[PDB]
Amino acid sequence: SKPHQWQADEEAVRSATCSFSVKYLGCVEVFESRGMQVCEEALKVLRQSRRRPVRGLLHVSGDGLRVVDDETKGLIVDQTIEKVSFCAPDRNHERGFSYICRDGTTRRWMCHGFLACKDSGERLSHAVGCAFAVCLERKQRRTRAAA
Amino acid sequence: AYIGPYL
Repeated sequence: SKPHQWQADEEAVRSATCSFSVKYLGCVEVFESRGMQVCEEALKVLRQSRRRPVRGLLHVSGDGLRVVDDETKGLIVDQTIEKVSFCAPDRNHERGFSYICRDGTTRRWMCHGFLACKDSGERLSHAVGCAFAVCLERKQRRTRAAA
Repeated sequence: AYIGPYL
């Protein structure tokens, strides 16, 4: 909400200690878990399937997204942000997003989906979008040529 | 986007 509270959360992730409400759909099986095109379709799968969405808050602290419901109070995606395959917002066409984890401790290429609670690309998009910032703040990511 | 959908 412009300079005020948004300035706080933007810094929270920097120090690893943020959070935002959301309805984390669930998890699905995939043959990639390392891209963006898989997230766009993965989310769709979370629906067609029986992956009922939770009603809690995503514990984002620039280290590992730990989504937890507000009913059962149980961790769903207990994975590290540095180890996980990272997130990739669908297409910001309706405030939709989706994570991804290369097996690790989730069996196999497990695709994830979570639609922002407030729904306004101003709670999870910029929140988790920075969550990784702390991971590769110096853009350690090796995707381009670099120099 | 930023880091995820790119880096």
